[PDB]
Amino acid sequence: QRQDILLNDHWNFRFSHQVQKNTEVRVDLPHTWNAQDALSGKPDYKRGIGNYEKKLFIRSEWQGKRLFLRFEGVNSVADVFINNLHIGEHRGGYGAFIFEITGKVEYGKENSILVRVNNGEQLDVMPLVGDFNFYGGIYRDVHLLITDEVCISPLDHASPGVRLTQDSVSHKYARIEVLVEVSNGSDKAQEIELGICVRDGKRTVTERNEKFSLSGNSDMQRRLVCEIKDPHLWNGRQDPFLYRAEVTLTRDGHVIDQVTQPLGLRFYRIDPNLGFILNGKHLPLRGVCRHQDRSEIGNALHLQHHEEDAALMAEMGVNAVRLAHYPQATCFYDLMDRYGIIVWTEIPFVGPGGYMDKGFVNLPAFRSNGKEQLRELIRQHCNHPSICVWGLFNELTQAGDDPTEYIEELNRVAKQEDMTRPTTAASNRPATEPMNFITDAIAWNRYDGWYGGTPSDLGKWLDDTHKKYPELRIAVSEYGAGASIYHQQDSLKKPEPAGWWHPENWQTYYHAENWKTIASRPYLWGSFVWNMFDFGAAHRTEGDRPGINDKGLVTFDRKVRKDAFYFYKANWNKEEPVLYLAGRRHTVRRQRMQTIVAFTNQPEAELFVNGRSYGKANPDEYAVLKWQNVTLQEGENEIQVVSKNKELTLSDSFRCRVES
Amino acid sequence: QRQDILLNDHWNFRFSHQVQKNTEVRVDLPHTWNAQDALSGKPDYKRGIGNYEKKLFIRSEWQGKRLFLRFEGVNSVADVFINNLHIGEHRGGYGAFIFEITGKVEYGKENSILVRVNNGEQLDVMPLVGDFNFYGGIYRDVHLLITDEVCISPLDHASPGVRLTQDSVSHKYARIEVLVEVSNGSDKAQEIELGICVRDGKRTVTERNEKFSLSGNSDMQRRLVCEIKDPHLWNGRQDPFLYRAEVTLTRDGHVIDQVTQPLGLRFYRIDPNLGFILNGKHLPLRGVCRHQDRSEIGNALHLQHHEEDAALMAEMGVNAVRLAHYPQATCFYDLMDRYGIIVWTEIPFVGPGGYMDKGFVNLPAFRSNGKEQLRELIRQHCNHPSICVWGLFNELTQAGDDPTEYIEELNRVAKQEDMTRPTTAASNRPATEPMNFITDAIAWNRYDGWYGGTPSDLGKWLDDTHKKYPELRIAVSEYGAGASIYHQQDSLKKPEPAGWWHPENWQTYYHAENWKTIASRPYLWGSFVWNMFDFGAAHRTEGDRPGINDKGLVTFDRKVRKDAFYFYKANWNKEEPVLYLAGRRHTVRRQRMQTIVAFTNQPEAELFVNGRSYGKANPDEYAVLKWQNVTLQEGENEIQVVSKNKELTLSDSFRCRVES
Ligand SMILES: [Cl-]
Ligand SMILES: [Cl-]
Repeated sequence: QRQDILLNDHWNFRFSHQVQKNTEVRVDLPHTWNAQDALSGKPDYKRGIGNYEKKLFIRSEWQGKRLFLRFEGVNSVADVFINNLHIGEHRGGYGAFIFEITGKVEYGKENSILVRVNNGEQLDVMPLVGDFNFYGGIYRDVHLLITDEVCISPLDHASPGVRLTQDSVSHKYARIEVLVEVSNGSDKAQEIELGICVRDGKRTVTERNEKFSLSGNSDMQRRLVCEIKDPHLWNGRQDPFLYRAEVTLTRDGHVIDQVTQPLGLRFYRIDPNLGFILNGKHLPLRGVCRHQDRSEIGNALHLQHHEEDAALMAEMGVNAVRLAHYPQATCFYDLMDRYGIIVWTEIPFVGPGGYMDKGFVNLPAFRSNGKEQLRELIRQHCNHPSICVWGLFNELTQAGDDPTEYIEELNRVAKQEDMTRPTTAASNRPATEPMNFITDAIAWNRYDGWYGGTPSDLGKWLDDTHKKYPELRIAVSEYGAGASIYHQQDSLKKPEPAGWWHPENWQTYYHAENWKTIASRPYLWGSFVWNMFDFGAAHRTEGDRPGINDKGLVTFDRKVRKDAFYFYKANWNKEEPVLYLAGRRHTVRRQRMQTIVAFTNQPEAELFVNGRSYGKANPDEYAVLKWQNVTLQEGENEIQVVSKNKELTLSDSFRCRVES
Repeated sequence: QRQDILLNDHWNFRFSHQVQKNTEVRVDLPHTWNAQDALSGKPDYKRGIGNYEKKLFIRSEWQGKRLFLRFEGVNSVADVFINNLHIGEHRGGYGAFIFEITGKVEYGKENSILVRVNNGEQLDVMPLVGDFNFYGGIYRDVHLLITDEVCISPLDHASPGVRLTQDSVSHKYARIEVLVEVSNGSDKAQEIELGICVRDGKRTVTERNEKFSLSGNSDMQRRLVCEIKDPHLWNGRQDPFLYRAEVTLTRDGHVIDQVTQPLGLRFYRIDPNLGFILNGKHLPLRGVCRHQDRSEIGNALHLQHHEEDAALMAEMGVNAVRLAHYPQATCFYDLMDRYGIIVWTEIPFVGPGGYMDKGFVNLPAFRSNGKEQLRELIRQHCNHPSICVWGLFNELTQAGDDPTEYIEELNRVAKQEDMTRPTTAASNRPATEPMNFITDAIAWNRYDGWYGGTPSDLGKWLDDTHKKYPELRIAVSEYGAGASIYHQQDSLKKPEPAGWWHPENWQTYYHAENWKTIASRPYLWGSFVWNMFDFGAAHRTEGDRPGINDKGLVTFDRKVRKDAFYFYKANWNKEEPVLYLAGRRHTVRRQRMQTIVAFTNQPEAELFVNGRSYGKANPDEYAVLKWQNVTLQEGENEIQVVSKNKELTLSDSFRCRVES
């Protein structure tokens, strides 16, 4: 009944700095204008105003309906015009936002949609700093909504208008409360029927409907309640079961409007000594971090790109994700729902880390806008079963303008919006700083063995902190190491992090030792690898090219899994057979005697070097096969590893050459 | 006992516009400095001088041996220095070159190689213009060669020092004339023995040997003639058999130097009416072109990039390739040797096409340099069996400085170097121009149905040219149409080539019509798709991003095969099963009525639309399955095709949305 029309095709664009006429060029949404300058490594890429114009014919039959323009993302600040009259402004690059254009168009005519987008710097719109790209543009989809004059309202913070809250969840019973925004845009009072039907496919599981009166040009909220006995729980990747919940408005029979949403029922708690308990059973959060960009296109992502990023994490055995450092797309939360991957999602309250300036500036506009951004985050995505914590900052400092007061304010805003999920944060503060003690959970970013030290520093630090504050729920927000797939060398030696040489073997070593450190500590409720993918950061000058943070387990184009990916796949994915030699891309070696390493989830593998066996071996606790003192021969070599397990015979091999 | 040592590791690099004392950064060859600016679509990318400096310890134990630095490719003009003294210059960006440093180095001590590289514009070093990128730098490997003082010389145009000329080849008998460059670098005359041993695996097919004395500080060119009764012919992709031919130098019973080269025996001819005939059988040349670049790295390619490029053509059923527009890597020629893919390779005498300026400036240095580039091509790559024609130019114009005489000179030079291979060229000249009649075979670049006109124009023009000049050997050297994989619509509609809109469905239509035209004309000895892959051309402003020529059948990162790829693969690859729905990336459609099209090499296949069967169908002569008047649903559809040929059931499917 209700209509949702994609508006991405054929816009006109120009930069306000192109001040002459006839300078517009065709673009097609999604779109950023920084996919070339920023990705090329230019730190001063284009940050300012871009102008999108669309011609949209408003049909006559649409008069008497209600028309909305929903934007799923526009970085950073957007001003919307209909036939060149301002209708609204939205400040924030990552929440969806909406405007009703029912009273603003000429029915039966072409009309003009004009979106003036600014991604230039501000001190009053988070994020203010960050180790990533602030791609400017309409980089997510744009939709025309047409509904009945009486509808389930899409206007409240661009939420769906249906909000599904879970309490009393057990293996035996669950209670769901359903908050519905209903809007009467007619001049007449209406007697409507409101109904909720929760379904398993096409089988009704529960159902309640309600008749009530609503005056003209008025909206009110309705909160229905229903129950499910012996509910089918959403249980992570073991069984990511999903009800669909349909809320309908009815009038004289026949549906007049409909909204459907996912319902995944789960209970869980974060235990200071046991970690994360999902539906009564402990669950390691084997996590990675993910940014929303890609090679060549920046953050103008299409559906298939989200799907592919999800598939690669699923393949590696990921069961948790931190979506850094901002609200991300509905269809990615969808995929995490459907795969059973637990989600940490946060507002863009990002501090400087090792860089300059601040993530917090004590401006009324900044503080206020931040609260609206956190309110957008929760109201737009709270229905997703995969979301399990709400994150409030990444790497703020207490020096200069101190955000501790404001963070406490944000924490309270989160609880007003959602009591059912803990808050968390990603800190790089000494443990004594108050801001580590506000959120329900806390976590630190740690690079022991990359930005200085050795991996053993990590377990000591975490052990000490867990001892001094026994009630903290500690996790590793970030840990990782740079790696170019074209940087190879025989020996493990710690590269300079800020230089043009990130040899792949050190990333491998780093994650091996670090996962060992994490896996020995059950008090950590999760760990999150920085990062799943290389991602654009235009100011970086390191690795094999500028403009890239190269700590991904997979390359920026999603083409090449680095060695470390297969290390995590050996450990985390016990379903697909894995047998993978490390260092296949080290193809020109200077030593004759080497240490060979493979990763497997098989019980046993045997190494062969020019057909000459070097023995069977079993992986250690963390899936690592290792043969020291393997003599290669001058010139060409072939290195093959083989494993048999009943009918399952696996093989991996590569070639290489030794010079001197 | 000969030594070959890669020098790609850790060079110091700085531009000469960086004037200050410590501005050097680390690079690792292969290297270009235009990986970021040119591929970003900046038309004025850095064209000028950069400087590479390498410190090399010259072993004490190397005195008494000879030492060579061989560069496989430095774009454009190189100046090599040892210990900051000048030792030579090379003008040309695409041919190997070598410099002996035996007498320039201080033995037992650390020595410094400096390479000053210039890709700034010149009017006297082809190529002067071109629809592609002039990536500066040492973008190919650098080798230090260490040989006995008496050696098989690597000095003559950086050749291998062994030329295998096939002077008479048949199914019964083959004569091969071997020319070996020998050099006595010592100051005493020397009695050496020369050996050539032609092997099939470990088996000696023929051997030939001779003794002589050579004087000190002296070179001479030895010729040995070999026969092979009933030779095993390199027969393209049906049987790309390769003999190994190893050349040894011997002194007092011991081998002191060796160079091994590939030998594939074949005979062929180009018939004006019959096309290309390989070892007696007519072979249609199913061909594509290929530039030597790739996303993110530019032309600084590694071996795996070459290998993947070649696997992609092989998968598609390519059997011929035009390497445009310049001499390419030995590594890649070796792949075509092994795959059986016939190779057209050309010097970079490239004209302006639809752009400005000139391929040819009548300067004496331009002319002599061109002759040296053509000698480098033939002498370096002559041994590769896959190479079958030599190209002399691409889209020169007779207006202004007329190159026609100079082309006659070039043709003469080619024949001085190789009487076993015909010469060809790629013209955009009306057939009446004399420059179409110099080379033995000719070919035109035609874009009928992209740069104006319809595809059927192509056959009309071909047939007419064929009829007027019945002794010309005509091929189609380019034909193509751009496509973005992100640009989709419902109707076939000719886009504007220079505009920001290249819908994928036109390229599909274009190649299906032009293959039909080409496939019907046996007088075309070959046809070459422009292009196998999207490639860098900074000046370009079309498709979905600037700086890209998007006529590739496969995208610039080699991740996504466009629809047309599968059209060729269904026609050309008959060994792997193909069942491929066209249009899968057109996910949002505006019209419920559709024509569903699929490519297959299977006998028949059944279309299902939302489980509803639209009956079985058969491919056409060009492997196209088509179902007319297919009726889709509003909202989500699913489209699936199935083929069974027991024992083989194949399936392909995709999801789109209809939204009027
Ligand atoms: Cl801060
Ligand atoms: Cl010219």
